[PDB]
Amino acid sequence: VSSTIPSQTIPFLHIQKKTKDGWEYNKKLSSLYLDGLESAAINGLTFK
Amino acid sequence: VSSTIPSQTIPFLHIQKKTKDGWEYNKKLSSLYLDGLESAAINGLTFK
Repeated sequence: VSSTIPSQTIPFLHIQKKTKDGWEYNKKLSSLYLDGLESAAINGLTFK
Repeated sequence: VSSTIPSQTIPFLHIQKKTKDGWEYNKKLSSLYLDGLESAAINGLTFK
């Protein structure tokens, strides 16, 4: 679903990174989080 | 002294404005504050 994130739009759920200006949306971390969410939705998420 | 603020450099003392991204340096408000400080240094500042 990260590839399906549209260009220039910030997803509704997103991981922010810290920079000199402050916290800002990070495409890479948001990609990782959204892919994890997709895997949790399809295969499930384990907490053993 | 505001005119003597160098271009593209943020003064050591400066007023920030609020924007969608957060608090950021504002040339206009920093100009006003620095001019007030210059006047306080030269002529003095009153609190009557």
